[PDB]
Amino acid sequence: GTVRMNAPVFYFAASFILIFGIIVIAFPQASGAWLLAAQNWAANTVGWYYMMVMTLYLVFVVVTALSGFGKIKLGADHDEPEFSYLSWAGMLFAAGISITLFFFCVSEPLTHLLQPPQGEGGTAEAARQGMQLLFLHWGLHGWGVFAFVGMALAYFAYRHNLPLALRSALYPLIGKRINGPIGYAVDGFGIIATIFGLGADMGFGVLHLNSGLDYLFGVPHTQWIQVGLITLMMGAAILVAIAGVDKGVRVMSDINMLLACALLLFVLFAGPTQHLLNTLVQNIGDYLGALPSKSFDVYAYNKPSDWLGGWTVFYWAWWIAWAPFVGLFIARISRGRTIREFVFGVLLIPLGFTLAWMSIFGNSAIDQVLNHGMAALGQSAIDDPSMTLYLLLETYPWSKTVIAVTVFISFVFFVTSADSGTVVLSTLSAKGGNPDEDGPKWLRVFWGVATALITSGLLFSGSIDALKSAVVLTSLPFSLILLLMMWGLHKAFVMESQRQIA
Amino acid sequence: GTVRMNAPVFYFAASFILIFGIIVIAFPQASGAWLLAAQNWAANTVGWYYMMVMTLYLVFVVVTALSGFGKIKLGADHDEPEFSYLSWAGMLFAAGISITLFFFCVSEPLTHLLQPPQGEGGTAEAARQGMQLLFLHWGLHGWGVFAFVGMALAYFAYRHNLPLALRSALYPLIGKRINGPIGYAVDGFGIIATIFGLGADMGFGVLHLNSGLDYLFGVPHTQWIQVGLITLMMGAAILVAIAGVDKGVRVMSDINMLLACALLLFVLFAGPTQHLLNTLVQNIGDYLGALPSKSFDVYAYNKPSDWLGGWTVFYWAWWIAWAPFVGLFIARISRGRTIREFVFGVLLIPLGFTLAWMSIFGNSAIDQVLNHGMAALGQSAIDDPSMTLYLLLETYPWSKTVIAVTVFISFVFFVTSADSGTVVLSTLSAKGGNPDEDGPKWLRVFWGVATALITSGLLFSGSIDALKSAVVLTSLPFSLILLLMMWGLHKAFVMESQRQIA
Amino acid sequence: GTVRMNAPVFYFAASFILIFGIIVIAFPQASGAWLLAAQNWAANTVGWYYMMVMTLYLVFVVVTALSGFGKIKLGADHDEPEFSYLSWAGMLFAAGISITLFFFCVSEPLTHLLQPPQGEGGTAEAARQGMQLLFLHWGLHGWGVFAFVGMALAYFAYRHNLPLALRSALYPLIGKRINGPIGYAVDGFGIIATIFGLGADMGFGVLHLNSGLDYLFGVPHTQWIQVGLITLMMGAAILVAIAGVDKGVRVMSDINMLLACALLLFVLFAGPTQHLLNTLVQNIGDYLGALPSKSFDVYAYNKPSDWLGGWTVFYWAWWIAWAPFVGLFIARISRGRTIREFVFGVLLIPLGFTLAWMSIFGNSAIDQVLNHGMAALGQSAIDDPSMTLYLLLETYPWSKTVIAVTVFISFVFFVTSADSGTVVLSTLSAKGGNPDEDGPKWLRVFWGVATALITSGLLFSGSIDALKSAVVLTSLPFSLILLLMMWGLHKAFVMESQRQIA
Ligand SMILES: C[N+](C)(C)CCO
Ligand SMILES: C[N+](C)(C)CCO
Ligand SMILES: C[N+](C)(C)CCO
Repeated sequence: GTVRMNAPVFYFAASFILIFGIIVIAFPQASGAWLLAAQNWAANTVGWYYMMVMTLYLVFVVVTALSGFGKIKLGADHDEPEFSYLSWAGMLFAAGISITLFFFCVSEPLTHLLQPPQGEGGTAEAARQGMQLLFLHWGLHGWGVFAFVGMALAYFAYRHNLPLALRSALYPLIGKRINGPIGYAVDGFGIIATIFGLGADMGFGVLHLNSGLDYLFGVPHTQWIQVGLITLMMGAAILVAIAGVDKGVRVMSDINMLLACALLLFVLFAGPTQHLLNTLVQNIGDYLGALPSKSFDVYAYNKPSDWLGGWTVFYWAWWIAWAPFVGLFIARISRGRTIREFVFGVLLIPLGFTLAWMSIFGNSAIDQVLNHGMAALGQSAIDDPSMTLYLLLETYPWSKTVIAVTVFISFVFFVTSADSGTVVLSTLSAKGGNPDEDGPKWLRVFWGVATALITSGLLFSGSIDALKSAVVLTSLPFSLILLLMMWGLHKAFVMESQRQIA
Repeated sequence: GTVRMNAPVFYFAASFILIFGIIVIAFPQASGAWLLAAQNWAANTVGWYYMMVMTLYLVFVVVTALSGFGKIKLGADHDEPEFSYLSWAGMLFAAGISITLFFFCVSEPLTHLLQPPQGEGGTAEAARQGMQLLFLHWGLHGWGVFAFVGMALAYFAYRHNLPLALRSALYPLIGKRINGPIGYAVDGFGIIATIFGLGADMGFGVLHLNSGLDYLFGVPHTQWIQVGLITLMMGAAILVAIAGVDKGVRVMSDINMLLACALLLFVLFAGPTQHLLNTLVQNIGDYLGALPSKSFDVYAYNKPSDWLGGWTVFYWAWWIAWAPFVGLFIARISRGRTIREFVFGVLLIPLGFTLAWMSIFGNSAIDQVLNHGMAALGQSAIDDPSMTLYLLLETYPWSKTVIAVTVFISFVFFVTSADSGTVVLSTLSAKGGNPDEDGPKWLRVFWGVATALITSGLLFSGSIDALKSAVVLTSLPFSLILLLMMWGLHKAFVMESQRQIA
Repeated sequence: GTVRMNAPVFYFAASFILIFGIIVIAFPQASGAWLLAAQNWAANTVGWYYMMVMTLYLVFVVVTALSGFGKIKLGADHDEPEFSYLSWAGMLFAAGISITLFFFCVSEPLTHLLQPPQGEGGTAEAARQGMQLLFLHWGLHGWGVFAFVGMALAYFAYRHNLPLALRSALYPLIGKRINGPIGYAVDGFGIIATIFGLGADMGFGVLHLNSGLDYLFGVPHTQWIQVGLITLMMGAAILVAIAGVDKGVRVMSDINMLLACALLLFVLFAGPTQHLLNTLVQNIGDYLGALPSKSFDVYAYNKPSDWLGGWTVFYWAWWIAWAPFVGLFIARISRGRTIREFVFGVLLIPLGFTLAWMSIFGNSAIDQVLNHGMAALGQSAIDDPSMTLYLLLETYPWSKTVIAVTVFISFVFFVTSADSGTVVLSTLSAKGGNPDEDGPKWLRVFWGVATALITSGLLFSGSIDALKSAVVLTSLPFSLILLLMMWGLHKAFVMESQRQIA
């Protein structure tokens, strides 16, 4: 009949989050020690497992699209797409990228130059290796799991007339038991990872936004200021989701996506243009040359440390935690397309903007720390990673206008990403109605207030190292579910191949 | 009618072996000098040729299986396989691996660390490079020639109704002349290589077995002890081949293959587990990253030496010499399968166990020579490579029980490999009867006593450097025959492509 | 009706060349400074663009031949080839290779050893890196653009019944407007690049030929001697083109192509044969291992210099400038073949001879500068690159006969390449008649005298650095036309794919 709540999933997913969020708020000092102890345990005990499973998804989705299965339509064999490609291409940006592109664009390459994982720092191979780790952390591996989840969700819904849910890919394995205890756990385990990923993103955004106001006006860094920042950021995203406007939203996304390109072009043409163009091509070459061996590097013959638990394993856990939300969002606007076209669009359209942004913005700061002798900019990336971007931007013409534009652009990016997150969260916990509409409207408020509570709890207990620990701990049970879904999809493809010739 | 002897092949193959084996036994001092002189000549004169031809086989078999020819059945287009995959897979282990997996697992990586082919020894890149040479010597190159010979033998026998012989792949080139002087030389040249490969394997096994008894009881290393060891090892394998039991044999193989995994798991869980898991993933990454360039490395710009004639060219000659026996064994249990399924089973099922064994066992010893300061273990790999495994195993709990189990497991491995070798040897020199049965039973005894004689002659004249020289010298005329067979197979595939469209 | 002149193309292409050629002859001192200033500007401003576009052509032609489009015939689906493969294979040599193979074979690897682009010179990694740059500069990248132009020209002429011209590949974009102002500029811009490439080749040939006569007889290096050398070289190639003989020409080509192999075998067997064979395999391995990363190397993190504008960007501009002449020559003898067969013949038949020549001749000189202490041979590659080959050849048996043979072979190579250039140049500026015949005979004389004038002007103003600058400056507007042609070909392939299933 009508849409409603799926109680076995809601209660399971909501009793974990609300119990975790109170222990961290009532005991901030005991929680920051245990989360710091678990982060060093994970890097040494389950570090190889993440590196092993992140490559399987990419190899699977590439081999599938290059083979003869890339001819299968994502609907019936005679229906057509519903969007202009232009409107398809632009809807991937709004959901994929967020405010954390401003937090890591300058301070992360300056950290790998002064403290490399192997070698001696401050030289010319440290820079070449740091701009390569930066391409690895934002490249094909991350966009390859989004495409996997999206393809698996669209295939079982538009060809087999099954619900749009994570458990439908287990149908070739257990049949009608996707409506029992086994299928409800798969759906409850996929909400916890999403909540923790969104919380980490929102916490990094609060930290980035608190420094711009300090630079411009003089607002202090206080615990009661961050509460108001969280309130503003989340109340501006709940009221856009419960208001039922999509024209103004998708029209405002595109405006922000043009201002982003204007800012990128200003930064490119107001600096060393030829140096930046040369380093762009150099970085592309280095990444493609070292890809097949950097996928398994764990620095096993060096002296033991905990570098891996804060940089690469964190990134693999973070992309896995964001996969359920972006996959179900891209599956809804891809009916009528073939597998090859879908995969090669998702892998290459949002990646070219991200890698260009990262290259230009990181090389602009490396060039000024190495060649112009600006050491207070590189020392800031270690003690205060939230102020490095403004220290770089204050060396440009009309510096107090570019910063005021950057603050606004960054706020709008976060709003247009959180607004789409709450809708998908309310859909993953509903049941019934038409298989093209979203869940009830009282669940968006609930799943927004829950994320606000989690973020508030995790920042006031350990800052940046607590978010990275919670994500790595909570993304573990969903990787095995992804492997099971891969098995089910492979088992469906063989019945496809037999049925086309028999 | 009935099976019988193929006299033109038997006399040609038996007059070379019996004449070679008496000269070495009657003149042990003059034979050890000439075999040592030939080993340094070969490494410099025909070293590039082996590296050039070993890559052709692998590229051929991979491109064939990835193309549209991978759809062709290895029988008629409507018959089905005869085995359970489980029993097909387990039968590849029994024939492929032997007792020499215990002789090289610990002492070879410890040799590449203290005496690298390029660089300075005892450091942390010497270990990373040695564990990469070890993966190259036991990886895809060796299992890629087995698959080539097996596919070529099954194709011409189950689709064109030709004999199961090495000369049938020359039919598209010379027609009915495979039953004349040209086809008999091709079959006689393939028995000599097999005999010398088996002799080298048996000699390394005698050396490995003589040290365990010294460690346990106190048996000396004497020339009259090795004669009794050879007698026991070969008399235990002739009586299993002339007795006509396959249930008890294939059932005892599987028992030994479970004890091997139990021993591997004990060694993994009784040591530094996390270090070993990390180094496993690191080794996989390093091998896959350096594969396309290490295929042609001959160290040509360095100072001249003879490193290549004892390590890499020896391994290429040894795999080529073992190809005729394993190919005809795997061709008999693969009727009804497609080319792609056969190739991707043979390349990946027996390789994962071998590479895991090598990685775990080599890293366990590198970790204890570098980090725990055990120099008498690394000095033993240079002066006495037969005692290094026991020196490593004596640092574990209950050390005198694990060694007594290892000795037994190693003896059973050799027996289940030699038993299958003699049957195929008696088949390669027979003619007539049904094309699913084996040759007469008086030829198994003959080809076993011949191998015993060759091994006895080669050990008492130069020990380990004489076996490596004889193999490299006697595997030269069979590589050209393999190239001719590749030409014939390519010429048959084009007549396949037309007939499917005309 | 009959063939005639295409005046809008002729006047456009002939007013640029004749105006450029007089300014350089009337002002030799002011022209050598501006051409030297432009060479350093280009290396820094448009260096990344050439590296970016040269890889697109290769990736396009490889992916096209490996896909299902490699089955399309280059004519009608039922006609057969017209040549014997033997006469097809041999006609690619005569047009592809020229006299500049003798100018760079010895002096270029000796320059990269003593002045590497990165590192320290005179050691054993400088040699390994120089023999790798030499393989990059004469390998797959250059032969991959020839195949692209040839395939694009044959496809639109033998399947769609369009003229054999460069503008026919713009038909899917603008239709009947290929016979107006847009199509005439595309054809006029393709003659200027060809003229400048031919001029550079002829200038290097004059320099190489002037030193052999100095060595043999004692002819000085004078400005009035080079005028006579140019007169002889070009008058011997106009009289072969206006005489109408192809049997004697294609028959004399094959004779020269046998003398070349005889000379290569003499040089291989009169020196260190085993060292040379080992280094050949080593070079193949190094090139294939470093190919996917050396395609984007611009040395961006090193100290700024102008190395790129004289070595790699010059080579990319030179191959692009030679593409229009060789593409239209190979398109005329390839009717009836499939795309895959054409591409894999062009990529692999002329490349194996070139890479073997380069390897043997460069390693013969590296081995004698490093190991035998011959420093006057390596100092000559810096101050006088035209005399290095004779200094190397004078250390062989019967040295005054090999040099007299080399001079003749080099002269005949240039003649058989220029003779075919003038015919294609007269065809690119004609219109009418049968689409299998060549243009009028008064245009061959014109386009030969024009090249002579350009060469005379560019050598008397800056020698070797002026040719390299003119080529890099004049090959810029044709790369964009090549991109447009790629777009048109892709747009035609999709109408192929739809029409085979509908
Ligand atoms: C926030 N992540 C980096 C995980 C994904 C961005 O789209
Ligand atoms: C003994 N070889 C290494 C040659 C083959 C093992 O299957
Ligand atoms: C002269 N180039 C090197 C440009 C081409 C030779 O065929």
